[PDB]
Amino acid sequence: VFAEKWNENVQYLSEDRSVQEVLQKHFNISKNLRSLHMLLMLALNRVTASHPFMTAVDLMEASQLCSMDSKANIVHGLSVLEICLIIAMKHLNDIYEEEPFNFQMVYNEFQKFVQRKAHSVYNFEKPVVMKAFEHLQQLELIKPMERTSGNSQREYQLMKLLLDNTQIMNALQKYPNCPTDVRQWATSSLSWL
Amino acid sequence: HLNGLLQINDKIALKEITRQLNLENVVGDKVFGSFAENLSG
Amino acid sequence: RSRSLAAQEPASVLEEARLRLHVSAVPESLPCREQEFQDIYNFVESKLLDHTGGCMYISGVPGTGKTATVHEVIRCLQQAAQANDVPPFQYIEVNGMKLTEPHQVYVQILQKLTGQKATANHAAELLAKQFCTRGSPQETTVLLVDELDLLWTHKQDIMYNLFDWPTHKEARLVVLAIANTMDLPERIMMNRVSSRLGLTRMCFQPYTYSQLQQILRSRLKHLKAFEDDAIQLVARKVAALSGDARRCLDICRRATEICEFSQQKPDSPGLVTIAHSMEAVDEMFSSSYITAIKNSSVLEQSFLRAILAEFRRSGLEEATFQQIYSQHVALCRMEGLPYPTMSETMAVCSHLGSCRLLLVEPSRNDLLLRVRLNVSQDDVLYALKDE
Amino acid sequence: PYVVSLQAKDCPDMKHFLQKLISQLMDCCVDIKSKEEESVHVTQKTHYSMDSLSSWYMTVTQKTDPKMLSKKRTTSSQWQSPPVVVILKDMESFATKVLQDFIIISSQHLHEFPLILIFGIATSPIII
Amino acid sequence: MPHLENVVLCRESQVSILQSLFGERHHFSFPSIFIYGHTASGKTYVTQTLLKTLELPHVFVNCVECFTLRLLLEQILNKLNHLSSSEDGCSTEITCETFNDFVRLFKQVTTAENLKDQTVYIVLDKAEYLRDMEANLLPGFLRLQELADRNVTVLFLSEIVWEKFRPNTGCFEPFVLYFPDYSIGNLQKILSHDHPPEYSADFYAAYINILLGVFYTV
Repeated sequence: VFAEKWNENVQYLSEDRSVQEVLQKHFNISKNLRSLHMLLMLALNRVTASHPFMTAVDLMEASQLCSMDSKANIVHGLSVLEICLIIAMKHLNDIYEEEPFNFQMVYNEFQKFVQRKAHSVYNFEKPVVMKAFEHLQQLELIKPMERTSGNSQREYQLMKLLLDNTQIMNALQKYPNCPTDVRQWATSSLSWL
Repeated sequence: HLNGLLQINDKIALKEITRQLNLENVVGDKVFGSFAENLSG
Repeated sequence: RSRSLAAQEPASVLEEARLRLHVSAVPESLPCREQEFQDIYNFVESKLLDHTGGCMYISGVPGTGKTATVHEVIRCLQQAAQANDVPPFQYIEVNGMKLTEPHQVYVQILQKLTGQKATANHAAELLAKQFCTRGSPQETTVLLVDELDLLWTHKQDIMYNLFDWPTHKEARLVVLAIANTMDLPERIMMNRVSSRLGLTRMCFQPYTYSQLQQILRSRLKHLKAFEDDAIQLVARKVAALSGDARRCLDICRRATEICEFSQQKPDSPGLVTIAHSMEAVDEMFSSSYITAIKNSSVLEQSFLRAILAEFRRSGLEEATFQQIYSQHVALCRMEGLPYPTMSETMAVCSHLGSCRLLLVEPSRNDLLLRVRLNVSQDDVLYALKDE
Repeated sequence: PYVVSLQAKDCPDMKHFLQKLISQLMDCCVDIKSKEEESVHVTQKTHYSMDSLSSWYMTVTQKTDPKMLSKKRTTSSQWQSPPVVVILKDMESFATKVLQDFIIISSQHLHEFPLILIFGIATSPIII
Repeated sequence: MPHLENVVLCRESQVSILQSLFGERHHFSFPSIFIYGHTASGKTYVTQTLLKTLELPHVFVNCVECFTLRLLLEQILNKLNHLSSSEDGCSTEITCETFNDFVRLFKQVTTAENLKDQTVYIVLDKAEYLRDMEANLLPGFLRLQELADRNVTVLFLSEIVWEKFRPNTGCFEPFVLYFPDYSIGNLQKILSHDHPPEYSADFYAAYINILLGVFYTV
């Protein structure tokens, strides 16, 4: 008796405005049978001791978690130091058309944003800059041209970026707690001192 | 049952081939000699 | 009768043709070569009666009869030795690929003659002092070596010392150096190897058009199952490719298998039709590129289309991965799909990277991926507009 | 009483670096005329990793004293339990990549391997 | 309970995911589960507690302590014979170095009644230094289910993202799980749970809020 309702419930979900959209999305990316294996076992994990039948809800949530932008969600769990760094090299890429640059150039603009601001406690010191940039080394967000010098110190790096000029702008409205004096600096092309 | 993903050279493949037939040895593997007469009316 | 299926006797005609066409079930060798078999016959015969030693180096692609014509040279000399005509000889065989290290050749030689086995040094020293032994008779042995490029070392102490052995007093070694092209002694090998050898290199030319139709006729002397129009058609394509003796009978075996697919009908045809000869060419030389774009999806065909669009206004076949992502959204939005995410960019690349249809370094520089098309840029345009 | 001494001119690599640490723990123990005596040793290989120093520290606290360990590791050698203390007198010239591999192993294995580090900076601890 | 949920109060959507993949002893799973996080400490502390609670056969090895493939495959068997059966195997060592013999000797150990129809977990700590050696040990764990034919689930706790260790000829595509980031509303409660007995609850939590607003930006 339970075997007849199993094959019949799939037919009711095969013709649906939301189920057919998930099938055609994965078929265009990879039509291989292996790409569909993860779309059938993830929905079975949700079915526990309180799911007598199936629906179009347990199959849509299992296809989104395996297709999100894995290169844009890693910036949500950060502070403000490393967030301002990845935007600093983004502004330098617009004026330096494809050419390497070291880290000491980022320090030149660090003391430039401190102006046009009232005297408060937001100002830092100096060793915090190298500590905030080193956190991106273990995350593999920068890549050398071809050689990593062994005798290189905290001035000679000639690193670049491993992102793009598209997902960096769309990851600002979804970031939790965005200051007003920081978001305006990222959208503009640095027109003030 | 062979798999090319495990084997990376050629000297190792001459010894692991006897682990599936087991027609002249035991759990032990015979001399290191590279196979020369692989049995071939 | 020990085995349950001890070779079922072919009661039909198509099942019997495979016995006379098999590369192993050969009654003799490949004919249509009497001007070359007689030349090497008088050469080996003059060495046994003289009790001396010489060298021999032929040439040709691996598929002109170097493994079948050399067997008849031994089968004819063994018959005269039993009738008190030629002195007896010893049968020695050794291949160049059966040994991993190129210095282990001294083990197969000592084991074939006697029974003592040592190594590449313990044995290699006993064979040097045995050939120069004064006061010991030997026999007119034959040395058959194959694939000489694998025995090449840095010191060149494998091919040089091998040719100096039969150039002594009591030395009856007949070296049959088998290789590929003839310019090897003047390319890979240096001066010492080519000097002590000689200019006795008679190459073997591939079979002609009139010779391929005769060898296949000898195998099908009493096999009434193939028309005369299909035999000359199969031997015609192989004769224009390279004249290989192995690329002719393999196509005929495919003709014996495509005809059995139509024998499932109640009717039992006799000779082959004209459709079996046309299908024996496309299936023999199949293409692994025209079927990749036809059986593709939607995102796969759109990703390869933007590659040619960027290699038109630039003139360079090398680009980056950040530039190809910009124009990829333009072709995806026009047809009616949202913008592609960044995480799936390596997913669609791993599919084409697994089959290695796009030469690119592994996941080390995601934004500096070198695009290298495995095929040309004009053949992908004709195979795309067919849909 | 166990003192391990090493510097930068020894072995600046991965395999030979840990090899010198094995001989240091064996020389500082045979200098006490207690139960052990002369025993010629030939290093010819005995594979080792992180359990070679952990198993040796557990066996040395059992055969030396005639059953004197209390409960939950305390009062091993009369007073307190002897820790594994090393000195780094010449570490600024040593390879920085090797100094970041031997510290991340004893972090999670500290409950069964008391390690004590002594730094000897010849300038200022700011460069650390 | 004391160290599975009280450490991070933002795992309510991850407990039902790992427990669903476990099931029973005779239940299987993917041969490789890649889970990358941040700080390389949040996903490690929760692993040592969740596995020590349900009492399941599991080991812990590291790829940074050993730079050769001979020592990596040796430490796995050293921590397996002690729990392979109900009794010890007389403390016997294993002498091997060939990578092809690893799948042969592992089947003989997983033959007893303790590891016959049970799920074996292989946690690879710090899985971001495997690209320094050879490019052949990466797809070995992705296709271990087909070769070994045993209920073995290899876990990964690396800092690098998944789309960085792609081989030249491709490999199996498993499931990429991403733990949620440290929320601002949940980090305040986990830093005040470990209160000393010298104070209380409301009196001690007030000294944490005054330090979170000044240390969140740094």
